[PDB]
Amino acid sequence: DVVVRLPDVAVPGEAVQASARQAVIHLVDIAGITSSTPADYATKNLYLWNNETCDALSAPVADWNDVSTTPTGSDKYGPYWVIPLTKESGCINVIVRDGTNKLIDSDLRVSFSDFTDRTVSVIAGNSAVYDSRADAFRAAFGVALADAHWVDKTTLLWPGGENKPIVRLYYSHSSKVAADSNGEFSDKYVKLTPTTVNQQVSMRFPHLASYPAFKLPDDVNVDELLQGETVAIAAESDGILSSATQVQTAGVLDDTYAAAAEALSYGAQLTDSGVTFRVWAPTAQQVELVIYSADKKVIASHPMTRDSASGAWSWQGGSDLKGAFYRYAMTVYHPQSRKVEQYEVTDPYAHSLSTNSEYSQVVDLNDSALKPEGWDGLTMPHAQKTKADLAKMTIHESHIRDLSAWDQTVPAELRGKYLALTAQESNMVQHLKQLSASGVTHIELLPVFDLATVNEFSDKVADIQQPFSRLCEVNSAVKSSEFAGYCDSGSTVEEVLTQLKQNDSKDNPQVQALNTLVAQTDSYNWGYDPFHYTVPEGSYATDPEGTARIKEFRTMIQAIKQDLGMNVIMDVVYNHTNAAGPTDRTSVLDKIVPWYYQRLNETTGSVESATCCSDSAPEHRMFAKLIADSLAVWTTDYKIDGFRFDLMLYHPKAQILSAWERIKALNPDIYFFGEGWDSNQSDRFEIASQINLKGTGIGTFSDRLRDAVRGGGPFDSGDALRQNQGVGSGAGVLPNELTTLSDDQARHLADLTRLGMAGNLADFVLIDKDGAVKRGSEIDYNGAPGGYAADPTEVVNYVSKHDNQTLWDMISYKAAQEADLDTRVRMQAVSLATVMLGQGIAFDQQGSELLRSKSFTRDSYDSGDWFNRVDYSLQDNNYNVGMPRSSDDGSNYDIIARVKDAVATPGETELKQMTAFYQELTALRKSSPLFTLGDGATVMKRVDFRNTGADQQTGLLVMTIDDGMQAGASLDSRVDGIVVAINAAPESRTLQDFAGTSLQLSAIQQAAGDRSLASGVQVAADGSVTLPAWSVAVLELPQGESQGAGLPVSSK
Ligand SMILES: OC[C@H]1O[C@H](O[C@H]2[C@H](O)[C@@H](O)[C@@H](O)O[C@@H]2CO)[C@H](O)[C@@H](O)[C@@H]1O
Ligand SMILES: OC[C@H]1O[C@H](O[C@H]2[C@H](O)[C@@H](O)[C@@H](O)O[C@@H]2CO)[C@H](O)[C@@H](O)[C@@H]1O
Ligand SMILES: [Ca+2]
Ligand SMILES: [Ca+2]
Ligand SMILES: [Ca+2]
Ligand SMILES: [Ca+2]
Ligand SMILES: [Ca+2]
Repeated sequence: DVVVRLPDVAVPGEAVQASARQAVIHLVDIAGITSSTPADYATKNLYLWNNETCDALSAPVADWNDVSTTPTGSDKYGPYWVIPLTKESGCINVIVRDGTNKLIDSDLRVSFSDFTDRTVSVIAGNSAVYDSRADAFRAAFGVALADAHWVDKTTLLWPGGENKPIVRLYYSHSSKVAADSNGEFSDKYVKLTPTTVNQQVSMRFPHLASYPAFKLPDDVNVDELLQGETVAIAAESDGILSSATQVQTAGVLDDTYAAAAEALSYGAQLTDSGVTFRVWAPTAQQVELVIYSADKKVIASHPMTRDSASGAWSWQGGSDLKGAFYRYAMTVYHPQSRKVEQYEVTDPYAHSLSTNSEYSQVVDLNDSALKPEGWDGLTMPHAQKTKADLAKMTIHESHIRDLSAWDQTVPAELRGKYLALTAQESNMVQHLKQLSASGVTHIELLPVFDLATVNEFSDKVADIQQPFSRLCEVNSAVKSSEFAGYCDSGSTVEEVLTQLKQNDSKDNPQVQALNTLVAQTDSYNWGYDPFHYTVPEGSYATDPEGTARIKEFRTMIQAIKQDLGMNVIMDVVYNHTNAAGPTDRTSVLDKIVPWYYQRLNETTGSVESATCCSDSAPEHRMFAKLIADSLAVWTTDYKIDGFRFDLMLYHPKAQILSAWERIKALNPDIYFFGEGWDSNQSDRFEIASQINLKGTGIGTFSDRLRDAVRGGGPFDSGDALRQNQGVGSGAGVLPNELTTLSDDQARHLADLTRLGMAGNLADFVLIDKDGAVKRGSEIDYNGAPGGYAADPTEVVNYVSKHDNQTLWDMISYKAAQEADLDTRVRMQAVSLATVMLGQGIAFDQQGSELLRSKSFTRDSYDSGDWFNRVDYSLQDNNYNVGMPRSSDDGSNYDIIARVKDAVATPGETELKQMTAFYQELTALRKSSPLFTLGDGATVMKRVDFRNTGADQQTGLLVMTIDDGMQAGASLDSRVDGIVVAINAAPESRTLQDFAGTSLQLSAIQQAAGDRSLASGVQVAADGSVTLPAWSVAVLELPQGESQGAGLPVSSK
C-alpha cells in the first residue's frame, strides 16, 4: 500500500538565499520535461513599493509602466529576484507580472517575521506565499476542481483516475484533506478498483455514462464518509500524486437516503398531540432547533434526533410552540468553502415567516383565524373538467403593484397590496369586474410566493410617491450621485422624474438614470427570485411580521373568485433559487444540504446559472418531493386553480407529470402549463418541452402565432425591431420605410397564424401559401415543426406578456409612418383577435386592453412603478415617459428616437375605444362552444380556412367552424356554422365564398354599432360580404328547425 505523496522526488531547490539587506523571491515556473531551452523570462518583472504598512524595500519601483525590474537570474525552475533592503525587519509588498498584466491577482506581503531567511517562492495563479520553491511546487499538485461523481453506494465516476494504478477516495471528518508537512496524504481512505457503469447509473445520469467507472467495497460505511469532506486521488505505481479533486455526492445521497426520506413529512407540523419539526440534512454532523421569542431572543436550543435510514432530523414538542419563531442551527461541511460551516437557516418547508424572512414560524394553515369568512366553501367560478371547459380559459396576467400602485381611487394603505383587490369602489377593481363580465376568465399572478429582491422592512424602502429626502436617507448611491442636490428639495421622487422628462432624450437619458438608482431600494420587482417556495410574499401584505400575510392573501383569492368571478393561476419558479453557497443571506437549500438542490457543472462543481440565477435540480428526488409538497399547499390551503411553471423546460418531463399526478389526487381539475422552450438539458434527461409534452395534457406557451402576429422575435435589436413587421402590423400589405419583407414571407406568417387559430396541432391539415396540402407539423417555424400539439388545450396563444416589449410598443416600432393613431388602435385589436377568436387557450398581458406601454422597455423586471405604470383613470397608456434603461435598451435608442413621435400618444378617447374592442372580442369568444372545441379530433373535423393559397388576398384571415350534419352533433342550437374574418390590411376586402348561404353578422357586433370592430361591414343580398380595412367580423349561419348543411371541412 504505497503512501500517496506530493511530487517531492524531483522538487526544485533554492536558486539562491538572501544575504544582507536583500530579499530574494522565486517564481516557480513548472517547465515541461521537454524543457530544452531556458524559456524567455525577459518580460517577467515585479512591482515594488513600501507604503505605510511595509517599508523594508530600498528604493522601490515608481511607475507601473516600468518593466525594467526584470529577473536577477533564472534556472530550470523559473526566474528569481534580488530585492534590496534598508532593514532586515518588517515586510515588503510585490506584484508578480509578465508585463502589464498581473500574473497574480492579489497583493503579496513578505513578512520577515514569518520568513526569517527572507527567501520566498510564488506560484503562477496562486495567492499564498511559500517559504521555498519545493513547497510552492508541491502546492501545484493539490486539490483542484470537482470532476469526481459518487453516483451510488458503490460507484464512483471520474476521468482523472483512468488508467492510473492507484485510485482511492480519501476522507476527513472535520478537516480539509491535503498532504501533511512531509508532503504525503496520511488521511483515512478507501481503495477503488476499475469497473463498468451499470444500467441503473446509465439511466439515472446519461450525461456521465461515458465517464471512467470505479467500484467501492460493499462494506464501506457510506454514512460516515458523507459526514465530512471526500476527495478522489489518483497516483502511479510509485504512489506519487497525479491529481486530486472534490466529489459531487448528490447521486449517492439519493441512492442511500431518498426512498426512506420521501416517505416522511417535513416542516414544523402542528397537530393534535403537539408539534413535530423535521428537516432533511443527510450530511450534517449536528442540527439543533433554535426557538425564538417574538422579540427574536433565543428561548431554547434543542439538539435534534437523526434518523439513520432517511438522514432526516426531527424534534417533537408541545402545542404551545404554535406561533413560535425558529431556525435550524447547522454544523455541516460545505464543498464550496471546504469547511465545516456553522450557521442558522430558515426552514425550506416554512409556511410562515417574520419580516424579510429572517425567521420561519410554526403555523397551522387550517386555523380559522387565518381564513376569511366563508373560505372553506369557496368555489371555482369557471369549470376546468373537460377539454371544452379548459379551452374557454382566457387569462389576464397581472402583478400586485402594476394593478394598484397608481390608482388614487384605491385607499392609500392598500396600494401595491393583496387587499387592493377588495376595494370594489376603485377604478382598477371596477375595470377587472367588467373584463370578467365580458369574458376574461382567469387572473394569473406574477410571483406572490416569498421573493427576495424587495426589503420587507418598510423603513429601508423608499417609493417614488414619497419625498426625495426619504430616498436619500435609505439609498447611499443616490446621495453620492449627480441627483444629490434634490436631497434637500421638497419634491417627491415622482415629481422630480416628471420634470426630467422634457429634456430627456437618447443623448440625455436622465429619467432612467435616476430611476436605475430608485430601483435598488423601492418596493418593486416582478419577483422571479425565490427565497421560500411555500410562504406568501411579505411586502404585499399590510403587515409582514408573522401570520398576517396568510389571511390577507386568502382574502384576495376569495375576492377574485367570489366577487370578480375569475379563477386564479399562480406563477411558480422552481427552476432556480435566488442564491446558493454558505454565505449569502438568501441561500437556504444549499446551506442545509450543500451541492444537492442545485444543478452543478460536471467539472468545476460550480452552481449553473442558465436560468439567470442559481439553477435548481428537479431531477433530484428530494427536490422533486419539495416541489410536489409545495404545490399541494398552494392547491389545498390557498385554493389555486392552476399553475404556470416558469422555465418548465429546465424540469424533467417525468417530474412535471409525477407532480401533476400527485396534485390531481387533491384537485382533479387542476391545470398545469408553462414555458416549454429548449433548456439544453436534454443530455441529462427528457425535458418538459413543447415537443415532448404532446398528448400529455400539460400546456405550453406557443411562440408560433405570437411571433407571426407581433413580427420578428424576442432577440431583435436596432433596426430589426422596425424591419420585422407582423401580420398585426401590416407585413407585406403596409410596409414601413425600412422593411424588406416579401409577399411570400408575409404569407408564411399568415400560415403560422391560421395554424395557431386552429390550436397549433401537429396533425391539422391546411393549404399553405403555395397551395400545397400540409399538416401542422409541416409548417416551418425557424427550422422547427410548427404544429406540435395533440389537443388545443395543450397550447397557450398570446401576443403580449410581462416578458419583452408590450404589444403597443411593438406596433409603435413597426407601423408604417402613414398608419395614423386610429389605425394603430385597430392593429392592436386585430392582433389580439387572432388569440381571442382562436382554438388555443387565450393568454394576455394586464393592460393590453388599454394599449399598455413601458416606454419601449424590453425587460422591465426592476424598472419600478414608473415604466410599469397602468393608469386605470384612463388618461394615457404610459407611452413616451422617458428613454428606457440604457443597460438593456441602449442599443435601441437610435431606432426609438426615429419612430417614437410618429403619431400622438393615446388618450382617454383611444383607451375607451380599445377597451370596447377588447371586451367585444372576449364576449365573442364565449358566445359559442364552437370557438373552444377543446379536443384535437373535433377541431380537425370542424375547422377550416378560406382565402388560402397563391391567389389569396394578403392579410385576410378567414376561418370557418362547422356545426352542420357532416360535423356530427349540433353543439350550438343557434347556428349551423361560424365564420371568423380578420382583415389585417389597409384595403376593403370582399368575400364571395359564402354566396347564397344566408350569413348574418353576430348580434354582439351589431349591438356595438359604429364602435364595433365590424363597423362598416356589409352583408349583401347576393350573399357576398365586404370588410373595411383593419376590421374583424364574426358571421353565423342561423339554424332552422333541423340541423343544416353548415360549413363542411373541404377534402384535401
Ligand atoms: O430576477 C430573475 C430574472 O427574472 C426575469 O426573468 C424571468 C422571466 O421574467 C420569466 O418569464 C422566465 O423567462 O424566467 C426568467 C428567469 O426566472 C427577468 O427578465 C431577468 O432579467 C431577471 O434576471
Ligand atoms: O427567460 C428565458 C427567455 O425566454 C423567452 O425566450 C424564448 C423564446 O420566447 C422562444 O421563442 C425560443 O426562442 O426560446 C427562447 C428561450 O431560449 C423570452 O422571450 C426571453 O425574453 C427570455 O429571456
Ligand atoms: Ca526560504
Ligand atoms: Ca420576501
Ligand atoms: Ca426594485
Ligand atoms: Ca449541461
Ligand atoms: Ca347547430
